[PDB]
Amino acid sequence: ALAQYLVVVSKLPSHLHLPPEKEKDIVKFVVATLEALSWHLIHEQIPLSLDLQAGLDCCCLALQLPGLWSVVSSTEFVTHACSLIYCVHFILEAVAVQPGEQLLSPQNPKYITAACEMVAEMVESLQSVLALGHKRNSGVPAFLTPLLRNIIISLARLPLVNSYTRVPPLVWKLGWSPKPGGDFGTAFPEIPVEFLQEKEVFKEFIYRINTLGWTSRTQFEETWATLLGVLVRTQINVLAVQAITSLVLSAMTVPVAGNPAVSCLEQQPRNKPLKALDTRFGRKLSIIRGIVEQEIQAMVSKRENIATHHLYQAWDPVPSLSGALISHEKLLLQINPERELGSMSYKLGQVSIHSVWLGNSITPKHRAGVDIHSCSQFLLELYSRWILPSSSARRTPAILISEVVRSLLVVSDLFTERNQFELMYVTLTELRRVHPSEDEILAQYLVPATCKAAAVLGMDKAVAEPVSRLLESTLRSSHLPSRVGALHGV
Amino acid sequence: CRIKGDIGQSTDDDSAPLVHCVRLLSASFLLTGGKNVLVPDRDVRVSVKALALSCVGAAVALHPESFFSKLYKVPLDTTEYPEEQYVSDILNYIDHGDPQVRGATAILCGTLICSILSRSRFHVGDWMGTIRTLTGNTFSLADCIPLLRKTLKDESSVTCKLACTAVRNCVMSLCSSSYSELGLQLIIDVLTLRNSSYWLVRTELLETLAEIDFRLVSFLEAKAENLHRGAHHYTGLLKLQERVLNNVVIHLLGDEDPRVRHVAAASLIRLVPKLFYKCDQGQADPVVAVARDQSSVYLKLLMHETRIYRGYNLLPSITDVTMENNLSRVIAAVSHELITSTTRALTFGCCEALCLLSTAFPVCIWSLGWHCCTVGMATMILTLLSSAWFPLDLSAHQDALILAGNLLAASAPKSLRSEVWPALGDRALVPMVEQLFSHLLKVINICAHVLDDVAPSLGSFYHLPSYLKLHDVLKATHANYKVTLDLQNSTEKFGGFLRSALDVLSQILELATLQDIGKCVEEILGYLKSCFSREPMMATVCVQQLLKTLFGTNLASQFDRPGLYHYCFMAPYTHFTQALADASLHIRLFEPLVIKALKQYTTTTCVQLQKQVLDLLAQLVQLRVNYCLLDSDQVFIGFVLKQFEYIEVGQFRESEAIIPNIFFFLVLLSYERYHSKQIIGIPKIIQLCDGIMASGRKAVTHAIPALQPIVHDLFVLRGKELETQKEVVVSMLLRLIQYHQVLEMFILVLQQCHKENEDKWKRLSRQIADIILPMLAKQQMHIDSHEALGVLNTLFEILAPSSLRPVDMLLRSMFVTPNTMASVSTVQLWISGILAILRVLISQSTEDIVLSRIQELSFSPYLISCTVINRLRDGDSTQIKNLPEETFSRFLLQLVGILLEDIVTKQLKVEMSEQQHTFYCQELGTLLMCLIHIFKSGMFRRITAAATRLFRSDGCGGSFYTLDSLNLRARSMITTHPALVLLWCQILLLVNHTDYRWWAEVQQTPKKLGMCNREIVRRGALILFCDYVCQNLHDSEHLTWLIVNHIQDLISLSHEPPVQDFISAVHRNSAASGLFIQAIQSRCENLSTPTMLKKTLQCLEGIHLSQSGAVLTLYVDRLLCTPFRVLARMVDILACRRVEMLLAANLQSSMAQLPMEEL
Amino acid sequence: AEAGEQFGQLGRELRAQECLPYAAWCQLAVARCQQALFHGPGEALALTEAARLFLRQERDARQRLVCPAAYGEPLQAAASALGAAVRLHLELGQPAAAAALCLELAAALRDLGQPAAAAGHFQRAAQLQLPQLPLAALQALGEAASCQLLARDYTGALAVFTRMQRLAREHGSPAALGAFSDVLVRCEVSRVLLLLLLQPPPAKLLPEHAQTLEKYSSSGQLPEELFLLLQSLVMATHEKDTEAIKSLQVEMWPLLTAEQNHLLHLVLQETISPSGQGV
Repeated sequence: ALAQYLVVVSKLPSHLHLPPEKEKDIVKFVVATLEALSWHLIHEQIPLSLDLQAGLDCCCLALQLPGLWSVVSSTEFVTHACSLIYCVHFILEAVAVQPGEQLLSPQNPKYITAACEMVAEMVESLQSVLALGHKRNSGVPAFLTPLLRNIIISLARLPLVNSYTRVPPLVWKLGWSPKPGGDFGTAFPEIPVEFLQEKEVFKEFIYRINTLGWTSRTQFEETWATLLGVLVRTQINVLAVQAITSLVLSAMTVPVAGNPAVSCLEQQPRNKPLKALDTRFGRKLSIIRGIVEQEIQAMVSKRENIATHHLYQAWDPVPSLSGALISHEKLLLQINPERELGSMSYKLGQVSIHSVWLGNSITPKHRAGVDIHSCSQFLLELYSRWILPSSSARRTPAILISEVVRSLLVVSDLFTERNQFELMYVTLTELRRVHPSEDEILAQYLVPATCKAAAVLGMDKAVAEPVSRLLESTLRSSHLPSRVGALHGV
Repeated sequence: CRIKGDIGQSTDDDSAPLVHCVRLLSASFLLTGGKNVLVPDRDVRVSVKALALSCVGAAVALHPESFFSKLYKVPLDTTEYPEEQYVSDILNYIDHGDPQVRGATAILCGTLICSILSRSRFHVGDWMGTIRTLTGNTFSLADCIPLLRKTLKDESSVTCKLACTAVRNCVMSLCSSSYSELGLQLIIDVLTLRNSSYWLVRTELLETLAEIDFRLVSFLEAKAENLHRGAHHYTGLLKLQERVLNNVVIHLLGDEDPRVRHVAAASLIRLVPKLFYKCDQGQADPVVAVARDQSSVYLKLLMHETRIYRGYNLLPSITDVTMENNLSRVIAAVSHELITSTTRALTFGCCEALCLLSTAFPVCIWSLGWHCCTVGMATMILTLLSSAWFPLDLSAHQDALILAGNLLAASAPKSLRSEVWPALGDRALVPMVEQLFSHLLKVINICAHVLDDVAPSLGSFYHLPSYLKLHDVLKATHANYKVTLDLQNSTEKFGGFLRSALDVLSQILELATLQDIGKCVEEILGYLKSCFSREPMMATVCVQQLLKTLFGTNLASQFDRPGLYHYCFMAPYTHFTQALADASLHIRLFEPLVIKALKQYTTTTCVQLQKQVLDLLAQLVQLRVNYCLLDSDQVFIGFVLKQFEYIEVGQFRESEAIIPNIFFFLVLLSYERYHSKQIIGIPKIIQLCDGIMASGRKAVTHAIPALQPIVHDLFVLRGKELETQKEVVVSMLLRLIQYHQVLEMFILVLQQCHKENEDKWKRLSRQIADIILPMLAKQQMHIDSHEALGVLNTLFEILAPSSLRPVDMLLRSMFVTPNTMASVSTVQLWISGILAILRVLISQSTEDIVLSRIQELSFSPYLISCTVINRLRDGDSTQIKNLPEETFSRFLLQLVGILLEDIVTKQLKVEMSEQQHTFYCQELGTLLMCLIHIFKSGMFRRITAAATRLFRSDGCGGSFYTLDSLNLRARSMITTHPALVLLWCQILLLVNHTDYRWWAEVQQTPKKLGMCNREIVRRGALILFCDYVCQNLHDSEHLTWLIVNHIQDLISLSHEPPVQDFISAVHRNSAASGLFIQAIQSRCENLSTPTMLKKTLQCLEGIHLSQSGAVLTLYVDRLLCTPFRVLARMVDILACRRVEMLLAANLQSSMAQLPMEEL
Repeated sequence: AEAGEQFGQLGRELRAQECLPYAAWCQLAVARCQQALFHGPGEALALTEAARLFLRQERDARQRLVCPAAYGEPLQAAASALGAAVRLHLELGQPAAAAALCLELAAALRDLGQPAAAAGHFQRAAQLQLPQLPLAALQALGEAASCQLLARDYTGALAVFTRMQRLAREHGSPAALGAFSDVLVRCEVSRVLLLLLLQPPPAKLLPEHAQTLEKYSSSGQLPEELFLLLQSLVMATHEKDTEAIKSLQVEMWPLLTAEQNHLLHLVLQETISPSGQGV
């Protein structure tokens, strides 16, 4: 009952929202239910699947509500937060790992350090054990893999264990062991950039931040500065460029910017709302086509942004820019046709140039209090100097140039000012005139980015012909993704 | 490093020397006089401490009692050392500093566990009970288990490797004991060792798991409830066999270390017989699977009874259904890794595993296992040969060549007829055979270029880049070989590859004909000329196959519910009874390549090549090739004769491998005539044979193999001079008549003599019988093995019954006494002689005849009494109207006592071998089988009456084995030989010995998973007891006792035939049915499992009509309401039937069954 | 010839420094050189290596470090190279090698979160293997059925399971040969669970499904406890006794795989809370 209530409380009227005076009791109840499932598992046997789902559904949804998350995150509820970590880890092991097997096959009270180790263990398990369809997931029923993934990411963002979890395990075995200090005694400092100079530990750090996102503006700036320090052997540079691109892109997730467990990337479809609706007869179609659509979603749409089992919860990440998300019933046939039903991962046509010209007031920011213009401006200046060797820049590596240009194309979705688009087009246009054209791994990103830049610029006469010469040229290419990206640029 | 007291002396009498030896080197290097005081390593280095600990473990292996002794025999000063110390304190070195000492302590615990269990006969409850009374030690056998567990999780890889070795010694003993749950725990713990960076730990784990009998493990898993939960409350099942097979054995086939891959493949082969899968036709539950293995050896009833290549099997094979299923499941798993192989290591490992599997379990024999005759998976293996990277690995390439040839050869019977490759007649396989044949000619052509070091039409490869790369790999390996001198290195990659290529080509040449080869036959002979010097054996084997194909002599050119009762008792008894019943009843091209084989024969010292040249020469003569054209000056035949001088004086390095081929070649050459001149005569061959036996060379390897090609020639296919040679050979066979191999030779001679001259068959049978029978009395026959006794058993049947009809000689030889019984070999020879004669008496004669002749030859029942037995066991060689049946029955009962006493009181390694232990149990099994047949067939009534009376009677003043003495020796064999105990249980019924002292104990009647062997007896005894009641329905006590005490086992075992009849008998009797219902009500809680509840209803279905009112009460009270709806439906159907047959009967009878209050 | 070896060592060096997109590009170049040399096996190997490098790129961008900026870009190149390799293999025969490449692509897609395309490629591999390796085709179809169950294509999974049962019966025989017996057991249990979930009407009820449902209203190759529990489950779902399915679901949990446990959970869920009502 509670899970059914919480899964819809995000789109309820104001008077039906969660009462603040009952937020503490709900958190206590959620922990108690998970404790009961573990206690029943310990004593008698595994609980009913409808009981495991009900207990974990409440935990998954409660950690998604900002009202309830701020309660479990408080120091007063540290025991409850530790109990959730214990019960979730216990249930996951009691269902996925056999006896004699490991989950990861290669001052303060003791439970605090144990809870930190549990979450860091489970976070790494999302790679193999809790990756749906992975060979290691064969031991986990498919109705618990998406439920446990969301819970772990929500638990790993708790202030108690977030600082510890972001530290790669490869650093712990090394000499790094600073004295933790904070409200919980586990606010470990951010790892020094000296460790990140090694590839295999930088990969672990990138996975940790990408999986957990960021909990606040302060954390975003910290990891922004950390990645900047690394970005000044080439393997470290491409890894840093990718990590910065993901971090900057992570600000576009609509409901809550940082949270990966509640949010998905912004979608601005290129198709305007249909005129045939909202008529005398089209309105009747919407009522009846909505029922058909409400069942196609529950049957064929990969519920990427939905964690719990509830069927009628589909919603698209399309904010009402002019804001709150547009209800799915009002986006009948607006979503991009080339996007899979329910798929919310990044795509090459993520945001339409309409939404670039609207809200930004452009003729042909700072989401959740995180200044992205200062960021997006910085890389644009940084990347432009990097891929333009005006002086003797010792022939910048091709892998760097390709990965940088891909970064430009991805972060171009967050470019706010017209001058930003003009600079990137000029930067790319100069890159074409100097880079040899036999490269295809580069042209797959360069072609759409240049087309996207000229698209916002207004497709003017001077900018028209070079793009027109480019698009046909890359159309007859042996590399398929070069053709695919070319069409997206088209 | 100082002995601070008295430890005893080596020359001491009150205790074994090993007790002092353990004390000596424990106080000298490992312990002080104080409790829990490790000797500091300053005085003795850890090298000595590690070396001394291994000495204790090896000593404790032969004598576990030494480990529990006090450190000092005389207790030293009680003031300086307040508490005495035990030798068992050396286990504190499990926490030492260096890894080597820690590992040695782990191995000591593993050895200690295995020895204690193997010495107590799994009765550790009593063995540890007396050892703690004799020495006062409070050590528990369940204390080394934590030591082994924590030593497996060791930081050092050296210690972890030694900890794995310790588990390997004691894992199977623990599983087969009352500590099975600890043995199961160890298997779980060692599973994590696959993720080890040290390859030695990985290989050690593979060998450890290869020792596991998973039929036993599956039994332990089936009844392990809390062990499935593990330490973290797991909600599934352990699935140990699935994890061990897939996550370890198959998984490690993909290891990057070839040594680990090779061990995994070998461990895969060993595991295949021991796997267990549910829903198998051969075995239903693990208990039956375990009982099959044990009964297949002890109860192995003993009897006796143009060359296709290695991988062909035409005649139908009586293949086991069970392990064909195991083979198919394993082969499927290996192949699934071969398709989904992303690494070169997994492809190399899996291809090697299948090549080895096709050798251990030939695909031509187990075609139903190799994915149905079959070709198995030949497109896959031939795909790899057509790849661009797989052929370049010489080790894996030759694994695929052999495997591909085996699979194609496995379809030969069902894929022949009587274009290209006309004989195949299954044109689907023609591309596969054509591809492999062309591929083999290419690689052999490559090797031909490599030996001939000439730079690079069917075998042409100069235009294929993939073969040019292979030629470079083979060129490199030979170049390395060309500058080394390692002649004793078998694992030479180039030499192994050329051998494998010539091996498979020789195999495929069977399926070919002259039509599809006569074009390319000259190019292959060119390849062999260059490849002959490197690999002369297989180059000659390939020549033979070419001749067999060129002359049309190859295969292508010449073509036209079982449960415990069945396995334990019924199937072996039926075979034994039936056996008793039947007892009473272009060539010019080869010449350059054949002179080289002759020329190399006279210069090489390789007997494998030498015995192959003779094989080629024998085949050439059989094809009527003029021998004078080969031996232009009698040089080779002269050289062969000159080899005998070195052979008979022991100056031939290995003559046993060449004698069978030399004589077979010579006897075949006696027919050929050098233009009216014989090359050699049979008289000379006979004289050559007699010189071999006359010398000191063992007749088993030099004289007997020499005779076989001679007797199989004269006496199977061949009269003025022939007859006298036959008698001379017969005379020579008589000298070696003590060897069971010669008995086979005489069996052949008698059988052929049975068709030429029946009168001579009578004389020869009388001559043989009058010769062997005295030697059976004096134990001069080499019949101390299962194979040897089986040959002798069939020889008696082949003998003319007139030669044995006067049973005076048989009884004189059977009723004898050996020189001594202190030697196991003498005891076995004595009993083996008795069993051979005993079979004749109960098969080729009647009870009346045997008992009658016992009176005239006054054999005494005291021939082997307890007094004579004890006196003989020390090596000392020096009445009334007793009916003959008493003497005959006493003789057999004493033999049972002898075998029981020294099977359960004879050391497995100190006093007797391992083969001697099996033959001891085999001898007991065939003796108990003989007793069962005598007491069950009814053809021996007086003997059965005498035995029934003698079993009931006590021992005559302790001079004979009383029944209680026999039961004690049999009751202690439950844990080790349950198959033999069940035979003893059968005999106890046949003599109507049904006291509940023995029966309520073997059945574990109610007045820690347990042992599987205890369950085999417990279920087996219950089955036999029910069968006995089925023949004794008048007895109303053994029927009510079974129901009220074993109804749960009756229901569980209801699928067994004897139990089925017992339940049917219970249904027919009204009183029995009433007890059947009442017992179920009192034990309904255990009848809650859906499997057990269904069996309860099946039994409860056809119950007696007069009990309808009672069973209907049980249905609607304790069985109707179940969570399982299918069983509730079944109860409803049966309950409806009871009501519909109650109102359809007499009213007053139905009124009695259901009173009004009950209704 | 020499250009191919040059591109090969270029790719080896590039993989040494782990700039594997360019290593895959060099593998494509050496595959083109093999095309110029008309060497089918070498070209297939080069395309396989390029596809494996691209797949490792996508795995790193999606599994090792989960980059939200990744839009499956090297996956397209991997699929193109694998399709070219499969086409080459088929044009030179060797359908087993093409089926192996298709299995590799399907496994990669399944790990990357695209069960539908993975199931399609698994079915293609099974079709390529079926005329020659029926057991390998059955395993590939089993992977396809697992992927379709991942994609919530329950009717497609039922069709694949029925096809596998038919193929196992007609190829592995009457009693199965062990290697086909486990396949038949999985087919039977999965089909029974899927038929209790979907509940086809008489129009959609094929003769095979009707026969299988008749069998559960004796045990061919299923363990007696599992067969009895499945019969109880079928009777309970035909009777609508939710307590019975709850008790069975608790009871049959250790005896079923995680896939079959998920299917039984779906059956129970659609029993208490039917889907399609809109509430």
